[PDB]
Amino acid sequence: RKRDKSVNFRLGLRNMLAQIHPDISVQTEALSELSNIAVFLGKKISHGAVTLLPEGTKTIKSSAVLLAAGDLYGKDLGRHAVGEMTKAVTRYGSAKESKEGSRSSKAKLQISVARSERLLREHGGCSRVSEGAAVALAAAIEYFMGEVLELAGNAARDSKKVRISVKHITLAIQNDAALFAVVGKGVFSGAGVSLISVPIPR
Amino acid sequence: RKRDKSVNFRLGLRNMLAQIHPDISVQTEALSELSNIAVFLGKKISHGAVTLLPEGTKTIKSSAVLLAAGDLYGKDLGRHAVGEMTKAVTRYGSAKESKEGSRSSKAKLQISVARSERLLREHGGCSRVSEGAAVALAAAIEYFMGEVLELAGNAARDSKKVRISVKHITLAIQNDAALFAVVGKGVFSGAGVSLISVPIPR
Amino acid sequence: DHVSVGETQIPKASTQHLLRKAGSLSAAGDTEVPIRGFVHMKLHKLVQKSLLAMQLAKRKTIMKSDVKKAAELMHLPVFAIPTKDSGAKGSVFLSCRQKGAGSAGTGSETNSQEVRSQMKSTCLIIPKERFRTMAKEISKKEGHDVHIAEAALDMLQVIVESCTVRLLEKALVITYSGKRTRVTSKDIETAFMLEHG
Amino acid sequence: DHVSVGETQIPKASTQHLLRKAGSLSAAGDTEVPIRGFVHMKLHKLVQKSLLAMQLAKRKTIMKSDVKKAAELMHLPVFAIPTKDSGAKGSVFLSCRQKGAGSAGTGSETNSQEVRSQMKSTCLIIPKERFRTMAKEISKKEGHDVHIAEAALDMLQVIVESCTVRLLEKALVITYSGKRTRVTSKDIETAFMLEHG
DNA sequence: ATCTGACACGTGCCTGGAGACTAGGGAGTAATCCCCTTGGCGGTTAAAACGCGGGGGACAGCGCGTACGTGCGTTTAAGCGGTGCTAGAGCTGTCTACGACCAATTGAGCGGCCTCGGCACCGGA
DNA sequence: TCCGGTGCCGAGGCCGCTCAATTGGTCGTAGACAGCTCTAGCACCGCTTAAACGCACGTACGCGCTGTCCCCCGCGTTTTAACCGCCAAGGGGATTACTCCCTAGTCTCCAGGCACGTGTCAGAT
Repeated sequence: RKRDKSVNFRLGLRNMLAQIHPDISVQTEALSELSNIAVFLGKKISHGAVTLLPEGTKTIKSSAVLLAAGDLYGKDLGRHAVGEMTKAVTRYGSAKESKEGSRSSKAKLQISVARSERLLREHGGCSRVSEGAAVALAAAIEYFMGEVLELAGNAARDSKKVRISVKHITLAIQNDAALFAVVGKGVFSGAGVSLISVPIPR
Repeated sequence: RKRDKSVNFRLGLRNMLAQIHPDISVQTEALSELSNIAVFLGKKISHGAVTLLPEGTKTIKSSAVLLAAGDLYGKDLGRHAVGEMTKAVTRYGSAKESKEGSRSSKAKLQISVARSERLLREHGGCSRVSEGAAVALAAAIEYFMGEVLELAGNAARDSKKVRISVKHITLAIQNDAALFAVVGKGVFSGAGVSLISVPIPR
Repeated sequence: DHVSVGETQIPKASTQHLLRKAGSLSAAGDTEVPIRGFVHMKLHKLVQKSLLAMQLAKRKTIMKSDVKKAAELMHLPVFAIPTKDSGAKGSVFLSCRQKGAGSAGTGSETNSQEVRSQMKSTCLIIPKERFRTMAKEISKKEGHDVHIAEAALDMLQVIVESCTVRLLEKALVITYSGKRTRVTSKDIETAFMLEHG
Repeated sequence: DHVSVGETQIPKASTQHLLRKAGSLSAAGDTEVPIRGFVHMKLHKLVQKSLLAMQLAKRKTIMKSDVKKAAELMHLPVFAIPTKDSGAKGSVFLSCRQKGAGSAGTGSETNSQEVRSQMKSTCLIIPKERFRTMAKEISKKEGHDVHIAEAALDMLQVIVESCTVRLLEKALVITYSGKRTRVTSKDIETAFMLEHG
């Protein structure tokens, strides 16, 4: 009856999904899966960049989020991600100079352009937030989701499944150390194992 | 040259210290030790009560802090502490009805009566804070400090040392499981061990 | 030691089911009491946090958001289904452990079927209402006896089961470091000792 | 494995000093390279966090507050002395390990003197300027080569030493669970595996 | 029995803290509707509860294999002072760039309902 | 053992509501840059010495082997409630509606805390 309250994910997640994998679809439960993973990543990185880094009440900066992602993401993955972050910075510069701007969100591939202001500002570490930081978050979460989702879709094709299943996400995360170390700390459906390797007597 | 900036601890810590142990004195380094332990405890419990418990933007309540301490503190220690919390509530009720009030801090044994508003309000989980909650924090931190400090002074007497040493605090914390589980997670001078027991082949 | 043991504990078969789910090849006959104890312990901590939360909320029943904020207070990143979550039945059967098709009992790991079949199960493994009985009973013994929402209850299911699986995984790591196959209870207490201590 | 090994590493005697400080009764001859590696690793993480912090600060030198916020970003509750912190010399002597007074070498633990004497030392155990050389060298290899404050440097000392002691303590727990006395390197990597993995 | 130095104590200064008063909204309470929990009946069935064979798992005594613990001598540099340079750490100033806040606009997202085909089960080759 | 026929409920598709996201606008404000002061970090020297590293001896420690016994796991059968589905009921969850209590904002008063300097005993030898 009543309209929704939480952070908008559905379309944006299935948005850009086809370009990641056109043949492959999603499970609604897996969609909520990825949704809360995304908002968790937003919470953690927002908390880092905001609550931790700027001394005093200083504005939260795009560069702040940049560094936050760089540390939070893996060495190589963080390095690649931050370059992509600056790429998104340039893209949104082109957006803002454009009159069209964010009305069609100007290639801001995920709805993250909309969820970013939320995850930062109402994280309430401070009140003082640059929009560039929001674009940085959008890019960071969007790259992370793109990589994990692509791995998941590849797993689904490996399982020959039209729509993704949560086990595919599980396998993807446990497969990549980089993503796991970021988000595998969390809990989710099923056992949630790490699948320790080399079952050999030490 | 410039006057201090951080949270006031020195007098309040040595305040009420004599009634805990009159013969025994403090080390300045141990004094800063206990200071930051106190402000950490304030941070953690404030974060719990504020950031976690009240749904929505609801005021932070004295009862909120009460429950926060109850969980954060041990089973028995928390139960005793919360009763002491209500005792402090009654004491500050007597304070507020008194015109004298907090001008002499009316038996608010530690300076915690002054640091409490800081550790809550500028923790910035919200803006909406009842003063009763502040008194609750004052009591919680004050009981915790009283217990740990008394154990430390007893250790110093066991070491026959006029002024406390940091190793005494270490031994006190590792000695009491209740206090350790609260604060032993943190780091401090020296090795900071837990001293695992029963060195016997399992 | 230090194993809280209540007066209602989910069957031992469920415990070894959890064990093999985590990949435990074999467990000592004493491995099961402690794991019951510490699953009870995690449950107890979580329910205390959540219930004090709702008590702050001037509330009379636990809902999903309650245990949600409680768990992330426990510092666990948490979320579960509000519409249709995985239940119990739903699972790979116990008697279909035999394999006529691709016979089990070969080595590398020897069983090779039970563990795979059970791990490939989305469903929650603990019977729902036995767990509900634990929830109500603990809300008796400390909780001030309030109502429970099955949605919050089941997300609690997933939180506690996955957490204890992580525990058992650490325990298996311990055992292999101990260079032996079967897991012992002592292994589990050591795991928990490392976990918090 | 996965042991980062730089081109400047604090002497091995300091490593076994840390070991016995944590209460290591005895260590395999290979135990020391990995502990050097992972102390380097913790150092590297901390310095990266702090240095990127000060780089945000449009700053050119690390001060205490810098590594303070960096460490509590690492999620460690941290604080140290701004006026007069414990240094190095300051310590119980190495040659006074003998005890003419209360002779060592008796059992329960056998040494009974070195470990107690070293644990009862407030002072930092790693030589300050070797550590300073590591700090500067790493600020070379990644850090953009900026100045260091000895106060922040020494609070970094205490953070890293205590953290690695906690590591070694977990490792000793592991060893005893493995039912054997001397600690191995493999034990240390297992400890770190449990720590993050 | 002595010495170093940490600190207890004396002098001087002002910001941290408290109280009165107010604005005002944030909060608590109360009423109502029905949604959703809680309990109960009935049924199946499947898992809990349990034992036997066995075969492998765990380890006591023991030595195999060795290299680490202990102990001593030398060389390196660690500590620590001493001097000097200046980079730079912090504080204050101006100039303004930028992101809140208000209000209006647009169509994307999503609830709810209907369509159906991907997907599970099973018989034939 | 694999491939194709059988069948369903779940996923995709569609409609419509409205409010999320956007836009421009202003304000004022946070902050970024410039400039000054002088601390301390850094470099270098140089000395002391403690430590580190290298070298020796021996035996203590890892652990696997037989060899013992010794225990859960496979298989089974026996037992009852777990699940599930439906019905009843009402507790209470959310929502709207009404009232007033609470602290922040401001100012003012005040004192106990801050630094800085001098002599003495706490603690290590």
